Amino acid sequence: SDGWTCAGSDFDGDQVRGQARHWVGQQKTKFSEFHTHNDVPLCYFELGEGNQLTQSYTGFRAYCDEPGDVYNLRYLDVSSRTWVLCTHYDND
Repeated sequence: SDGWTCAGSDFDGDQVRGQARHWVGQQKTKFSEFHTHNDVPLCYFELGEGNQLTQSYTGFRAYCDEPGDVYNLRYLDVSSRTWVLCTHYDND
């Protein structure tokens, strides 16, 4: 499987994608300012810990392309006011 490292926090790939399925299906994602490297628009949702679903800011955001595939994750760096890319990893 796979996941993301956001500053000190680990996000599990399956848990993230489970949250994504919910918000895409409910049609409650938000248009994002970011696009993919291929110029595809992204939408985001607020990323909860584990399987938690929330519409409240958590410090972490997941970004999907239309069909609803998770493209990447970012975390808010409060010092810089920037949404910094989380590091994606794949396990063996």
